[PDB]
Amino acid sequence: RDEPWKRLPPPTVYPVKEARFEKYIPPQLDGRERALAQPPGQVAIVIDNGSHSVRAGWNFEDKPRLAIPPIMSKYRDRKMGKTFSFAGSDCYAARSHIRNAFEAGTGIVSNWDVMEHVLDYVFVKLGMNEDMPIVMTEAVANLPYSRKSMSEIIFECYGAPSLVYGIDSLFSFRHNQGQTGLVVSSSYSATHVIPVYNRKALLSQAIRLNWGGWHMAEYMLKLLKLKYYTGFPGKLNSSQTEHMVRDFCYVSLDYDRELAGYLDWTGLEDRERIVQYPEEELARIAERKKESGRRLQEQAAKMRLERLMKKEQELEYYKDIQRRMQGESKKEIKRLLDEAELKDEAALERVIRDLERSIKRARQQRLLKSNWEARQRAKAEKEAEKARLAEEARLDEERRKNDLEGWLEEKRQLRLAKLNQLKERERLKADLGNRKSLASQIRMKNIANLALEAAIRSLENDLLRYDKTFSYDMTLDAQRDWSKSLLHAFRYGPRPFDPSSQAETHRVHLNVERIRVPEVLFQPAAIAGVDQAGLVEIAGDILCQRLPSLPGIQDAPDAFLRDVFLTGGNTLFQNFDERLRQGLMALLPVGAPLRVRRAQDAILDAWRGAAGWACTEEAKAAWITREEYLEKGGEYIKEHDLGNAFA
Amino acid sequence: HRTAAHTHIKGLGLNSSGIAEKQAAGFVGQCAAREACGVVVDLIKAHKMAGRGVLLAGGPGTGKTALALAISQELGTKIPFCPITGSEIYSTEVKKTEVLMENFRRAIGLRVRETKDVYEGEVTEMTPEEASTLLIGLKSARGQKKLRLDPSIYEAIQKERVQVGDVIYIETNTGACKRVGRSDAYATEFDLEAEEYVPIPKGEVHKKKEIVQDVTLHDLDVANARPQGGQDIISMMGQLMKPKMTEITDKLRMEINKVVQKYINQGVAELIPGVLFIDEAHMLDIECFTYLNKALESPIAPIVVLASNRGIATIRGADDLKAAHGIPPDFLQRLLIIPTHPYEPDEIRRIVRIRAQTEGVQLTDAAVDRVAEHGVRISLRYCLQLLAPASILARVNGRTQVDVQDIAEAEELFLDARRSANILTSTGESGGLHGFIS
Ligand SMILES: Nc1ncnc2c1ncn2[C@@H]1O[C@H](COP(=O)(O)OP(=O)(O)OP(=O)(O)O)[C@@H](O)[C@H]1O
Ligand SMILES: Nc1ncnc2c1ncn2[C@@H]1O[C@H](COP(=O)(O)OP(=O)(O)O)[C@@H](O)[C@H]1O
Repeated sequence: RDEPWKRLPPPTVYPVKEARFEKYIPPQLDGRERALAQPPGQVAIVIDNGSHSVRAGWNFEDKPRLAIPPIMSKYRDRKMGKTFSFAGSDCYAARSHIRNAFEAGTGIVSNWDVMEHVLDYVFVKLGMNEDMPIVMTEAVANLPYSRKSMSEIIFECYGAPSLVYGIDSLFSFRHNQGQTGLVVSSSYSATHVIPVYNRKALLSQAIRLNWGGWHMAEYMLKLLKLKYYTGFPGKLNSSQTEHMVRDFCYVSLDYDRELAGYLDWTGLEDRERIVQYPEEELARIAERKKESGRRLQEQAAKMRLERLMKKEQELEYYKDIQRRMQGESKKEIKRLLDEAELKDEAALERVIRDLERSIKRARQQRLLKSNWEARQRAKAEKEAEKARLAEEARLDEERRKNDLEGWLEEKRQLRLAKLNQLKERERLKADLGNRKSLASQIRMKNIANLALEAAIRSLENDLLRYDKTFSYDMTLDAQRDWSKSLLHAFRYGPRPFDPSSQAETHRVHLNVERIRVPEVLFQPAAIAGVDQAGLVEIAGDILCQRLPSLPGIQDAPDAFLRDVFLTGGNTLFQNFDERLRQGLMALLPVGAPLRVRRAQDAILDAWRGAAGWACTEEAKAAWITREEYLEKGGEYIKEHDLGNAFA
Repeated sequence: HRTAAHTHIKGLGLNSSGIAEKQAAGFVGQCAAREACGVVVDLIKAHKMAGRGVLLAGGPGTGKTALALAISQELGTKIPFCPITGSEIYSTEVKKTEVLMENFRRAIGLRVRETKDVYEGEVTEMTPEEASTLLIGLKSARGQKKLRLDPSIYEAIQKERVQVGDVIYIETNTGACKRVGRSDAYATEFDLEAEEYVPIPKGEVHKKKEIVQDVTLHDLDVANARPQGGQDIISMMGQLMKPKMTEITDKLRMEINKVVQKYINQGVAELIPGVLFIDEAHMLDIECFTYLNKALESPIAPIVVLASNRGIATIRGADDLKAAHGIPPDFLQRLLIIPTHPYEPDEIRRIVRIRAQTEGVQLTDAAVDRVAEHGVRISLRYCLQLLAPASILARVNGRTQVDVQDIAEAEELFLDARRSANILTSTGESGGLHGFIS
């Protein structure tokens, strides 16, 4: 069958989008000239301290100026004799001594020698040649030592009038003009769920899931490392798997039905997403193979003839003994049989019959006549055998001109018998690599007591030609071909195998990873083994079991369900809000006005919310000046309704 | 859609003024009998009837029971119609004047409207409130919903083995509960548990639908006499304790009339009087035409359409009187007798065409004349039973429509009663080894 890959279209392939550099060095000094023109109290520099992308700018604009990773790298060249240290996006990911300011897997800054240089790059590329207020983001329920060290770097290293910490998801809430809802924000490091009641975060009961976009990238890297099992010739970076996740993953609506019928052959060509990576001499070789083949055939023919001659000589010897036994006394017959190492006259007849059957199946002029007569007998035997086979074939054809059913039942029974023989042999073969098997125990007991495929193909060919109910699928060859196994469809796809070409081995196919990797947000304990709860189950635990049991609020289902919106960067998947809406619809009572939506600029509204917040009266009543840092200490918290709890 | 002997009967085929029209709704001809049966149908619908008898004369081969199925499809599914033959009145457990009243009480219909409020869904909790009332949260795929239970429906839930997360099906009104299975979210709790894992229903939790549904008064009689079905567990022995039909006394029926009239006066139920079609009434003997002459005089009795094909015959059970139709003249004066005349030769061809286009068997006009020839010269039931075998002799021989040759073969493969009687008498002459045994 050539059908499943004959009319199959040529593939549409996508290259690798690795997070490289970009050719820009702007020393932007046009922001300070506009910042010094505004009246005082309404100028502040806002820095979103994101784990994937630190953003920074001035509050009176809409887009942030700098958007860099926390990557830095320092060098010393002995061939040049100079110390290098550049940071940010200026690192190319040719040299890499990369260490990040954030700890891998958690949005808590603990690599302060990197964070100092990152802030240094920020204040250089904004333009600082000399004292503005700083609005800066942090993680939910941040550790006190990290806030102390960050405040120490802000005051002591650089010198600032005031800074104030806030939660970036709550800033994106305040920019999205919400009042009371349930902010679910899936960030790069962790996925937070925060209930907000009348512009105030209820941080005593917010729950963070320990999964994020970095975990997406690392788990995608692990599954592409274990899918392509025998060794993939290619550098499997984490960032290129992240860019695979960004544009080739979507949360499926109904997961257990979509998953089980996903790797079927019918339609795998549209589910699969594929990723590249960067006559005379043939006649002489054919003649040499023909000549070596001819010599082997000649040697084989000689050995065959020699064996036939030996069998003829042996047959003549036993026939001579049979003739000498005709008319001799019982004592002389026993002597002749003992000389021929035979037990009885019946054993002699069996040997003669076996030799005759075998031969039938298979001075100088005297020698030539003997060889010629032997060949004529062998030819006569072969001709007789061929005549017998031809007669059997004719009779079989004549019988076929008659009954076919009884003939088909016999052929089916013969097929089953031969299959059983093949299975018995496979069993014996598997047992031969084993011991407990009773097969070695029976052998040891015996030692201790002493101390087909061609035939199947022939039958299948006959059934294919004459039997309409027998299809190619029922053949042994069909039960043994790539189109049958799922592992070829899982690694490679419905197209045939890789012939080890240039642009064929360097390919990664994605089938299940599209819907398995973004599914860990909902079933964490089974897919990736993180022993926590799903997003739906956390949202239901907060909406149905904690908020009705909290005194001081009026309506637990009638208020928090008015606006549940989705903030973070790990949210822009196709069909993500609908899955959460169906889960909450399954959990909540009937009739709740559930309306799940998302923010407008999901990766950039966390900056714009603190941009709009930066120069108001509540922010002016929540700053920490320099003398307050000198007097109150380091871990001093102006209790704002967006920041964490005071201590 | 399978063909019966009365598939092509759809209705009486009348005008608006109650006049039958020829070749209408499946019938061919037979004008006055269809007009009289139309008057009978209007009498049944008029609800001014407490026992009327209608007899249908005419020999075999004419359309007596076709008129009855025309009436049964003219009334519709609403008004009950009970067809019984005469021979069903004999039993070995009850007297034969009690099975007649059982058929009369199967004839009358009692229509009740209900608004069933069904509850599909997964049990969320089983919380006994008072110390009594037990709340149940029924989680669907659209939302859960609290539900307060009576302390008697909970003892029907508890007899069923419903524990934590079994999906259930509570009737709110009738209080009927079924455990459908265990929900598939709790499927792989253990690994070889033995339940029926079904998914959570992806609909409402509170489906409100209304059902119109009928009850015959005989079912009221049986359900008030003996306990039936639900809690009758000693009936699994079988010998003496089975639900044997028992002699329902007149006092029980006289009280069930009081209770049903009470529930009609509240406007709950509606009453519809039915039709009892007793076919081949000669098998009714004189110990039942005595009892019909009383039982039709009740003010509750339904209309009785009797059918009888015999001439002046002997009334069964009393061998010393002959009467017309096998009906005693003590009873025959009650009946409205409708004649049923035979068929002309130009009214058999249309029956052949209608019966042919009912079975889908298409055939030429040279064969319709031959089937009509066998219809005139032999019988009507026999000529209509050659349209189906000849089509089998048509599609086998590489044809689609039936010609004269297939029917000329089927008349030899399938002999009627008359030519078989001629072979039985004349050809089977001597009674010996290879003869018939009279
Ligand atoms: N178009 C897109 N589709 C899907 N995912 C995207 C898209 N664009 C960005 N992302 C994801 O968003 C993530 C970046 O999120 P973001 O930088 O806003 O988090 P963050 O605010 O730094 O987190 P934290 O507040 O913990 O520091 C990346 O992991 C990336 O996979
Ligand atoms: N007017 C009619 N139109 C069509 N078919 C009829 C008509 N009258 C009788 N028949 C046929 O007569 C047959 C029924 O005969 P039936 O009434 O049962 O005789 P009886 O009542 O004596 O047993 C049915 O096959 C039906 O096709």
